[PDB]
Amino acid sequence: AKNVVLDHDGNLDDFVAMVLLASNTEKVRLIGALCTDADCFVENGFNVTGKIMCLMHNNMNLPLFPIGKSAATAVNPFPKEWRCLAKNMDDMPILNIPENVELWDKIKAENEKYEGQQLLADLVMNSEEKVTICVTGPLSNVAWCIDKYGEKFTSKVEECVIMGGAVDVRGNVFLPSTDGTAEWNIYWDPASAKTVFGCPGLRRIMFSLDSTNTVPVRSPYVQRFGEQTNFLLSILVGTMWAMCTHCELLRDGYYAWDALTAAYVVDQKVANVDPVPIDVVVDKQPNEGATVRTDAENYPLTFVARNPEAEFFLDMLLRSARAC
Amino acid sequence: AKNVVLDHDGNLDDFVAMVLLASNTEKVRLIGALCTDADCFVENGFNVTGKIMCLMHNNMNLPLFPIGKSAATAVNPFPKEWRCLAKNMDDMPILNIPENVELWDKIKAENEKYEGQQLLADLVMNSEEKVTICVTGPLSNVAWCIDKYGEKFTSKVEECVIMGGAVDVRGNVFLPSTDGTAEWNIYWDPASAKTVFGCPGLRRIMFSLDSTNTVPVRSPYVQRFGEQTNFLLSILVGTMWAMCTHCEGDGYYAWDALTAAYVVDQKVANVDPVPIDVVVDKQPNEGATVRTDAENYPLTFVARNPEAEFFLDMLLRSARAC
Ligand SMILES: OC[C@@H]1[C@@H](O)[C@@H](O)CN1Cc1cccc2cccnc12
Ligand SMILES: OC[C@@H]1[C@@H](O)[C@@H](O)CN1Cc1cccc2cccnc12
Ligand SMILES: [Ca+2]
Ligand SMILES: [Ca+2]
Repeated sequence: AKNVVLDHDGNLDDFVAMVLLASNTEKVRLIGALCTDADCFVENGFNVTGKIMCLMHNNMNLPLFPIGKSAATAVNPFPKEWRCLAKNMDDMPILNIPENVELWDKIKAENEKYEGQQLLADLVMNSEEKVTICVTGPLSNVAWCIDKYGEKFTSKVEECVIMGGAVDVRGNVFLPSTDGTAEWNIYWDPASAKTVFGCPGLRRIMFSLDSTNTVPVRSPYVQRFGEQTNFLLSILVGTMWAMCTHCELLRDGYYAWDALTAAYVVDQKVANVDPVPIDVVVDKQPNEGATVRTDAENYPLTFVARNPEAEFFLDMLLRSARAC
Repeated sequence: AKNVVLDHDGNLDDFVAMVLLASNTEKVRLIGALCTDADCFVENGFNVTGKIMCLMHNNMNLPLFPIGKSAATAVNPFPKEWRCLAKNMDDMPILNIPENVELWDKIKAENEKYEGQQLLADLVMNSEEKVTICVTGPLSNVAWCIDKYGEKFTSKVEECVIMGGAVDVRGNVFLPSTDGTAEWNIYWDPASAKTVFGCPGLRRIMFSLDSTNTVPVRSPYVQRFGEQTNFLLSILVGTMWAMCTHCEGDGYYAWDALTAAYVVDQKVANVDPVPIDVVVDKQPNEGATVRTDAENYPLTFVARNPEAEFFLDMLLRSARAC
């Protein structure tokens, strides 16, 4: 098993990613998580992270790990409607079994003292073997680590597997002021994204909308978790996905963005990758936050996922959700 | 037990209402349900109704009953975001257990065949004993039955217990063209509501915002269903309420659940007689329930001072039925 840190922002697929990574102990040793106040309210995202970890700890061989709240602040905040989803999860019966919440109450004081960005730096740099960072929220925390420590940090990173951006497809940031070319995670903090994508000593795997568009969250698949209600993780993952399926009345859509990214960490058969030099628009233009190809000399490459193995991924998630 | 039909529009509390009615078999015999394309997409609301009924049949021996979709159309439709909540429920693991889905698939065609409004008329008029209609969506279906059958329908109704309106508090319909005094269920179809509230020979109990304001859905209580995860209905009820705790006129309350609780046990609230008219003209208070001065106007019993602790305990206990 390789050391993994999950750097997330507490939306529903962030938690599905957490389950995928935590549950696959043969492949992934989850040595820590951090939550960013982006696509969630950080207090809720933090609490749900702990509640999931404690459910799993009490029911399978998952060692406890540190969880930190990131101090990162938004350049462009998410819609408030979307940020509420961690609050809903915090209140779910499946996450509020007394034995699990008793454990969380007991270990919370240790965890709420961590500063998330410093926690990320420390876990990566003090690991004996290299650490893979699965980034499923904005790139603020990795950039912070880069700015503070440079090569002392990046030399200890196995690779960054990042959910973010949109290269040869439309983005998903549709606002009166935007032209729709940007993806949300990058748009939340373009400058941090620019630091990460332009970093010369960092290996990056990028799950942009180019690949994630191929795995929308759809009812017939989600209903399969109903076949598995004896498993706590299937009640958990199925419940989260059920809140993400396409309501027939609506005409933006939900995909397995972060879950696919985590699935790749578990097994790289999930997608092939193409080397692309990725720069980021940081200026306050309609295309702020866009990830664009650059032909600048000596620009570092990023390995952009393509043609993901959707069935393989969907089967992986369903099986992982039977870990307990 | 007394005969009850649930006339609902498929939002989360509509389904909590259904669980309360269905689980309290000592008090309530649920003889049918209707779903209206108001605060849901009716196909989703229909499926969730069936899926809940089938789970409860397999786990607590709840007798199966007809479920019909109403052809009623909106005067003023609900916001689309709010209507999507039944879609989420339709895909919930708890509602998609093979034995329960297999039963639903087996009986779905029979239920698809009903026209919901006619079904409500028939269930009521063909029953040996009188029937209590618990209305948790708009009043379109009760009005349709009144319009078509009149006294032949109303004489078979024990009482209507209705979630709707706002009497001495503001409403919850906040739009550029409104003054905020109307409540959504009435606003969706004011003319139908007027028909119901003005109908003679029909006993009406009214859960307006005056009473329902006392029961906002809040995290501490919701989390208590976590204590009862051995019970399918506690996973079900807890999950639905957990989807409501963030809400922020957008605030979520146990509106329909309190209404159904009263059907189970009238100690949930005392009532006061009020003659209720409904504004139907296209004015800022369109859909408002107001006191009318009309001579010999029929009374409606408006709920007052609900017993919140009693309700909360009832729901936690009902969610242990299976
Ligand atoms: O842009 C995709 C990122 C992913 O990391 C995932 O957590 C959701 N997130 C932002 C996002 C984009 C588009 C639609 C959304 C709807 C609800 C919540 N987040 C959304
Ligand atoms: O006006 C209250 C009625 C109840 O029957 C309940 O099912 C919801 N419904 C409409 C409604 C009103 C106010 C806020 C809401 C938020 C989400 C969904 N419905 C709402
Ligand atoms: Ca995310
Ligand atoms: Ca309703």
